[PDB]
Amino acid sequence: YPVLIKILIGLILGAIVGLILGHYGYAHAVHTYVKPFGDLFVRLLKMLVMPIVFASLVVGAASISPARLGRVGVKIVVYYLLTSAFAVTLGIIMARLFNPGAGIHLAVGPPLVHILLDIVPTNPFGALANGQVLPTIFFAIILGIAITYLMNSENEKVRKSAETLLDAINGLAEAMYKIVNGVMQYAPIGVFALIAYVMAEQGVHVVGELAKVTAAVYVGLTLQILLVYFVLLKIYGIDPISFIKHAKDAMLTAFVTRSSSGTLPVTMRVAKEMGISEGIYSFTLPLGATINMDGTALYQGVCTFFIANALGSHLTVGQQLTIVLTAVLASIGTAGVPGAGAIMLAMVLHSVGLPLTDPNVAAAYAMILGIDAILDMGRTMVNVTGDLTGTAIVAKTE
Amino acid sequence: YPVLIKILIGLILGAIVGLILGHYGYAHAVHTYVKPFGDLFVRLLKMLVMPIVFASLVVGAASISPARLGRVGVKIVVYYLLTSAFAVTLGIIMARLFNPGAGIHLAVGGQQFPPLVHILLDIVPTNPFGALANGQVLPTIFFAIILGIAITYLMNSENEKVRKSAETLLDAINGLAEAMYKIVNGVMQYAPIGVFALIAYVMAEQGVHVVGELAKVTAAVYVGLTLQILLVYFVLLKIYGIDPISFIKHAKDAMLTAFVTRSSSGTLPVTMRVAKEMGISEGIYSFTLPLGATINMDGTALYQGVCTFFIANALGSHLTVGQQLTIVLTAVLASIGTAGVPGAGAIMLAMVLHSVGLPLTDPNVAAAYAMILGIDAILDMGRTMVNVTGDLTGTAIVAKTE
Amino acid sequence: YPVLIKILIGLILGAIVGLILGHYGYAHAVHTYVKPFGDLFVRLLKMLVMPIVFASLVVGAASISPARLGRVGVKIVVYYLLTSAFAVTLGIIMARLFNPGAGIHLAVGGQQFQPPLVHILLDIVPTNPFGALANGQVLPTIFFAIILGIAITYLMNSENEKVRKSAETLLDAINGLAEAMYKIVNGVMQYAPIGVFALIAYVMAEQGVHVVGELAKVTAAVYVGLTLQILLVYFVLLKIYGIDPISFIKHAKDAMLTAFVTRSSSGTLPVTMRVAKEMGISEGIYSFTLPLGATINMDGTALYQGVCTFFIANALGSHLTVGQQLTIVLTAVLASIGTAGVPGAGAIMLAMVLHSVGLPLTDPNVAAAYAMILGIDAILDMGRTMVNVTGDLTGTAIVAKTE
Ligand SMILES: N[C@@H](CC(=O)O)C(=O)O
Ligand SMILES: N[C@@H](CC(=O)O)C(=O)O
Ligand SMILES: N[C@@H](CC(=O)O)C(=O)O
Repeated sequence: YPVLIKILIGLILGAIVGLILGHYGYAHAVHTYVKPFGDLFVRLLKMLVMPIVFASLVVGAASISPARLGRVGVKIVVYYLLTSAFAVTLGIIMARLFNPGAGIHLAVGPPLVHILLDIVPTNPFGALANGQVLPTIFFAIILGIAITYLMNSENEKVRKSAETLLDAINGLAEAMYKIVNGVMQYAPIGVFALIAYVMAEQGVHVVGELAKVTAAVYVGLTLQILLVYFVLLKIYGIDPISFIKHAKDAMLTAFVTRSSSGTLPVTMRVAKEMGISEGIYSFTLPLGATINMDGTALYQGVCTFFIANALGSHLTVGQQLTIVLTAVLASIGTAGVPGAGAIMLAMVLHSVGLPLTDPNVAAAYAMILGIDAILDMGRTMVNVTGDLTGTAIVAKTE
Repeated sequence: YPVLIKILIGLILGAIVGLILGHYGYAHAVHTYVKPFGDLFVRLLKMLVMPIVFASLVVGAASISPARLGRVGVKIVVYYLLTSAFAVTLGIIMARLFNPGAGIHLAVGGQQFPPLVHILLDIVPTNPFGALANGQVLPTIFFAIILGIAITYLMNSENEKVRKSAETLLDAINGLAEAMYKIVNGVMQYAPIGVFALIAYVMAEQGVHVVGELAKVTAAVYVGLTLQILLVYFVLLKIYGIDPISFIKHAKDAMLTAFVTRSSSGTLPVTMRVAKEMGISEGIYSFTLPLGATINMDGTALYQGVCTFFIANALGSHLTVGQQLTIVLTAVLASIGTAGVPGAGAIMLAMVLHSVGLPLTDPNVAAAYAMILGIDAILDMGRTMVNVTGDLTGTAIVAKTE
Repeated sequence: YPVLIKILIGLILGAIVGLILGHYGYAHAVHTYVKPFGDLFVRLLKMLVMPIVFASLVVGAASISPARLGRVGVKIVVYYLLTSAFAVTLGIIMARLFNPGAGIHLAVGGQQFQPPLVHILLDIVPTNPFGALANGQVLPTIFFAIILGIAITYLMNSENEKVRKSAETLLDAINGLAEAMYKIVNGVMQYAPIGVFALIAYVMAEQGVHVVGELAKVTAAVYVGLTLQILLVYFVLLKIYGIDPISFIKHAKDAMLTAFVTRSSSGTLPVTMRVAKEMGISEGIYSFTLPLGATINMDGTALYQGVCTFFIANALGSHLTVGQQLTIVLTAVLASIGTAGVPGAGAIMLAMVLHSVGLPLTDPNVAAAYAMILGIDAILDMGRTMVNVTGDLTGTAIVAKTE
């Protein structure tokens, strides 16, 4: 086989092979035969997430405890908020440029505090065994700091055993990085199969008003990359073209998997092999995979308008900053799983005063939901790109 | 900030600030705003339990396998049974002294609804990873000992490759164990806020209900819990030559945590660090302390003795002029059966009631039992603190014998 | 105490003490008193499975990555398929020799109820290795343990020696745990005599006092087929490969007896792996082939199902197709692979081979005869499981000597 631009060869062919097959009613032919090969690829990547996230972040607390972590924390969080606040606003502009909703809608027919407290796991083993990335992040930092403190103990028996544990954890972290290299050998077949399904199932439904909303989303996602990331990398001195060259693997994976969390092992390997320290990326990237959802903010901003246009609400000629605010909250609230943005979109809809209980909102929401995997691909790719852009920026600041 | 007597400054202030706010109907205000801070403290301690308990016991199986473990096991178990058997008897006396139940258990209508061998067999885990991932302190204890013993045997093998790789594993386990202790030092900095907020809740909620006959039962419990410490612990430590006043000085942190948390199990990280930092060997404390967090419930045994009487007095049963040793026996059984979670003693009280012959099906027993349950957290605090103190006392005594 | 033939002293005594007690209506006396001591034994062995399987296979990827694992894999899989294909055919021959089903399956009324294949192959790759470990799940663990071990070997040859040190550290700790579990199975086998005694004591005093008449005919059919699987297949196949069959039994005694009395192929795994270790097989071979065999290679199940399909077909008077009973041969292989290392699943997986011959559990006379077999299932499971485990060791030994 040639280079690993065979992902592109599988992507273009898979889009064509898919899109054609689904038009001829063979949606279930692709699902029953091609999709399992795409699922295996996701299966392999999900596997690596839990070890790689924990193990790299424990070794991630090699760097200065007060600063770095403290500084990099505030830095990355401030970055994350501002990018998501910009992302929805850009989606609003796209939903005022394109006007997705002339026709009358088809046919008819969490305690917050108890979320913050849930960042602290009550069983680190239980958290590890149950996915649960955010609680793992917390424990891994707390452990990693403790180990560093133990290594400066006057007692050299504690210093030995603390260094021992840290190595064994590092060995495991380093092992998962060697595996993501290997799992990327299957990627072209996995990529091929994954867009093959989405095109041959939801792609043959991107017609009419649904094409208008998808056009509004994707051009907003393109303008997110160019107007925000490409600009923001340029101001920070980091070459935007060398950035995409290095981030190509994680972007394509994020686009195809639609799982920000599932793309994490290949995102962290990209950050490793672009010369960022485990001190920065072991913290920023998993956090970004749960908290920074830029393409979701844009997706929600342009979808709140879709429904409000499809019902004929004026969308408050003034107070659509309620969307902007709430879409940031929804972005953070959104999971790194490959569907949650459409589910979380419900929260920004009740913010604008149109609940899914009114059967005509539900009618238009069900119409958006039919092409969600199409919208998810580009949205997720931007979600991951936002994470890497933020990491690269903050890693240069430090 | 001053010293870590800011726990006391946070305890007194919290009990006052709570007590007042709850009297003025702001029980839900405290619950929505103050309680989460006390919950964070609990979250943080719960976090450390599983790793600290497993890892320290594996390293704790450094001591002599046949003895220590063997000898220490029998010693602590014999100790645990006797303290508990005393604790109930002391609670019976307190319930004959104070007479909690002159009035007829008023309203009626608000009712409530283990195979023993399939309990012993459950000490052996079928999946140690599963055990660790699922709480389950007891099966973990079992496995951690078996592993730690296997490691010691492995290090004395003629094959030095097996010796090197075993010694490696033991260190990494110790590294983790040691790391968790460093963390409990950190999480204790939050303790004052955590304490403040936790009594702020209980006082502002069930405290403003400790009135009348419920005050009489509370008095009887607490004076019993006081008399457990002085008559049993302070005496038993004194006879074993360990200084009782130097004992409390060291146990201050664990005792206060246990009281405020009400989780015997959740207080374990701070109890074990108190055992470490009073110079007991991991060989002893890594075994006796988590075991005592599940098997040794002294303050529960007392609570159950005095509450069996409250109910029997509220219904006017004679509480068998003679055979209330059935309580004494069954309360020990209930104590052992009780969990280190912060409610179970009230739940387990049901077992000693059916022993005396008054089930929760009779809706007048159920009426009295529901009244006790209304001030349970108030009773749970003192009860849990005494629960944990018994663990340390036992460890100190047994450690000194060995 | 004497030697570790105290297992036999406990087995013989337990079979007798049981068989007597269950005849005198004390089935529940044995269950409530003797069975917990047998259960403790099982409990203890189950405990070691997950750590020993994971850790030994990670260290097991010490051997050559492309070959060994690749070669041993194809070899053992090919071995497994051919032994299972022969096993059912042998059971067919036993079910034609003995004729289990002359009387009409009397009593009607005790009915039972009526996996997506691709969504099984994909499940071999775990989405959370910790979850996998914490949930039993031997097969996803096998996949991850290999991938991890191979990654470590690659990491130790890296030009960066910080990555080489930390990787060697991890490998050692894992080996430390692997080795620890082996020392433990040495100990848990001291309890085995009491465990064995109590376990057959139950089965004999409960299902043994029911092995009478037609059910004794079907039991006789099974056990003579299991014996001929040992003598005609294993004893022969070891002899062709040069490995001494009598020295093989001498060493495999501990794993065989355990497997027999436990009926859990998976639960016998620590004692099967320690037998393979102390007969001098490399962890590269046995740490891969034995846990795979305890999930894929069910030879005694294949035989059990072949002879049980015939039992129900004879009981209903179906001619069992004078020609196409290779449908059973094929499907019993698939049912063997499908069968779990749990101590009862072979009777449950027998339902699949019955629908392959066209006689479902919905028909109230099939469900009557199936429930009759089910009543003596543990008697059949003992010999079946022991042969299941024997097949794993035989293959491991043959494939190890090939490599
Ligand atoms: N697929 C997105 C979530 C979403 O669809 O909003 C992600 O994981 O980033
Ligand atoms: N919460 C107490 C048990 C009880 O309430 O009886 C403890 O764990 O010590
Ligand atoms: N108990 C058997 C399975 C079966 O009953 O077929 C085994 O694991 O080997």
